[PDB]
Amino acid sequence: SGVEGAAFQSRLPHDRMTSQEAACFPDIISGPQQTQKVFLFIRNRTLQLWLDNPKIQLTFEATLQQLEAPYNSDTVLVHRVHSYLERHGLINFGIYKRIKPLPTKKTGKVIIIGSGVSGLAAARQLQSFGMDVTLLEARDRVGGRVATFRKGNYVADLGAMVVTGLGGNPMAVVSKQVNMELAKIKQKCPLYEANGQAVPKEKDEMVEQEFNRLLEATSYLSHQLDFNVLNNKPVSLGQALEVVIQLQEKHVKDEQIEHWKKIVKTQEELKELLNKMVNLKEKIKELHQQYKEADITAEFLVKSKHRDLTALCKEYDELAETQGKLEEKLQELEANPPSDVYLSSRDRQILDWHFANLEFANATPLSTLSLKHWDQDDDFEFTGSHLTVRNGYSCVPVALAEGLDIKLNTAVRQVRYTASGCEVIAVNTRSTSQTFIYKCDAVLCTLPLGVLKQQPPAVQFVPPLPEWKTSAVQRMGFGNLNKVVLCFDRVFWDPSVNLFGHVGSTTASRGELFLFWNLYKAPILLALVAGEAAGIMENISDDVIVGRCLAILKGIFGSSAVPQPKETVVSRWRADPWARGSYSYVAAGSSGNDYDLMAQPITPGPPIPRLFFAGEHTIRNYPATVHGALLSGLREAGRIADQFLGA
Ligand SMILES: [C]C1=C([C])[C]=C2C(=[C]1)N([C][C]([O])[C]([O])[C]([O])[C]OP([O])(=O)OP([O])(=O)O[C][C]1O[C](N3[C]=NC4=C3N=[C]N=C4[N])[C]([O])[C]1[O])C1=NC(=O)[N]C(=O)C1=N2[C]([C][C]=O)C1=C(O[C]C2=[C]C(F)=N[C]=[C]2)C(F)=[C]C(F)=[C]1
Repeated sequence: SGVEGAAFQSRLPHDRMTSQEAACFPDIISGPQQTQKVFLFIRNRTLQLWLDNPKIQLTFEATLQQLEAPYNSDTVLVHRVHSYLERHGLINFGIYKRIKPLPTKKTGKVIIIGSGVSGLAAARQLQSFGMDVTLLEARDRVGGRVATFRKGNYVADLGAMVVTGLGGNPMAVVSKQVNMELAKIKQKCPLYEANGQAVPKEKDEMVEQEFNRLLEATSYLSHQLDFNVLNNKPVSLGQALEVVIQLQEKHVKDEQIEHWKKIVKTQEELKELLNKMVNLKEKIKELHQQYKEADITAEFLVKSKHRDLTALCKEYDELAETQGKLEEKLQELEANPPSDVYLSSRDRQILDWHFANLEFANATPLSTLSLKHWDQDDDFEFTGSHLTVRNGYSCVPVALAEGLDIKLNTAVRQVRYTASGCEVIAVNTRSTSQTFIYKCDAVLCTLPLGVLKQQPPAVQFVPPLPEWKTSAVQRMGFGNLNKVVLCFDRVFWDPSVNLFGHVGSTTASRGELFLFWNLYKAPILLALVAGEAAGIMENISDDVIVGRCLAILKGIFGSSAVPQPKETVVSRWRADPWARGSYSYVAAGSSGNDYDLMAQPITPGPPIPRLFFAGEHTIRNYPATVHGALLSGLREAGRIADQFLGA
């Protein structure tokens, strides 16, 4: 349906109130059921009005005007609902034409550290709410881990790059607002072995299905058998994977042993049977000789010796009957061995390609992921096909930057917060002698987890953060992932495929240049560096790693088909001091609960909160994504406005 779709698109149950709404509307949950049903229709229709046209502000007045009778009659309730939705960023979020110009007199000073999607999203909210917002950003550009390279006619994303499904995705709104050109990804992804030979279809399918089987087995191990702690240590996904492969190898070795035992036993029966047939041939040779040597007892001696000869001959024909039914069992046993090994060497390399794919998705070696919780956010996937941004994902944060007070090249070094307000201290990255002091009522920290983990610290907190926050920082994973961008003057790959895989020769390096990505109709190739390779490869110069790319591609398509690239780019997210990695992951011994701890604001001791946190690492249900960063910015804007302007 139409207004039900709007609730789904807002990640809300269309037919019941959330706990959050129950808190804000206690008179509804405790009141008659009929009024609760009225509430839900107001909410859904208001969201639809916004979502049908997110390019302009949806005001209370326009909501009231577009509600049909009787709903346009309960003005107070309509306003309450509109107000709630607006405060939580469910309407009037992103970038839109304001009908009511911004209030000229402000209320509260908020410093936002970082101009990534989370910082920008919060800034636009807080500015809409009438506050004085200033973003301090260390880079010379906005977007943070959204980073688009442009040179000549080439455009390519170095950070985030995919919109996952649009159904339920707040980025769907931003797409309409900003005019992102989205393009569906074709799912076919051919694999090539390290010699450049294509992986045959059967091997591709066999290994992939086994990969799915192994992984489902780890999840059974974890969530049915409660095999989550071992020798006082939390189990990692990599560990469980090694265990389930070891058991398959054991099983293969068993069926091989059973089969060899059947072989040996049949050989032993043949040896025995032949020895017995031998002695019966000798016995018949003796009777056949005493049969030609032949009175009345003699005329009866021949009858008896023929009865004896042909009875031994019946014994012998029956034993050669068993001889045949046995060496017929032997022949098909030698012709039907069970698998010699679990995984051929080539099979293993291909399986390591799928593991690399998973290390790409989580940005970290599998041996670091929590077995129990690494995919705790699975249940929140959006519906619809994934897409890429043909005009470059930076268009989103660049559009969000319009009109904001943003100080670039301004690196926060220290954050002071007391019960009387806050001070943020920063240096000019082009002249680190120049120092700045920003007084404010509240600080929103969107510093990446990688920056928070940095030892010695990049940013100093005064007073230091509480143990519950720092130890959550300590526990959480922050992974890495890098790209080689290859710009050519001609397209030599299969234009109808967006993806193809290079199977690494060894397990340790399975993530090196394992995936080649294709951007729609454009002579660009992205090669991914995942897993253990991602951090190590940062120590390789651009020219050498490009050379390794070209060697792979020449192996796949032919040495003369691959020209020299016109432009190249290489991400080094770990070494980037403003990222110190790519995005969080649930490390073994962490859990979704640590993301909630990350989101919790700090209050100086006996009082009201001063220091707030947003960023992809603060949102339990959508971590490590652009939309999660966005949603987290909206969440904190709501929390801060609730604090400083009232619920
Ligand atoms: C890095 C990365 C990469 C490479 C990739 C990716 C990613 C990443 N992602 C994630 C995102 O991006 C995130 O989440 C966000 O971004 C976050 O945001 P925030 O939170 O806000 O943060 P930032 O941005 O960083 O911001 C912050 C700020 O701050 C600043 N600073 C620092 N320090 C300082 C400062 N200031 C001052 N002071 C001081 N001291 C900085 O600078 C900044 O600004 C993502 N996501 C999404 O959604 N998408 C995508 O795409 C992504 N990605 C990826 C990975 C994985 O896999 C993904 C994917 O894939 C896809 C692809 C890509 C490529 F490239 N190629 C191919 C393919 C998927 F599929 C999915 C997902 F989800 C993800």
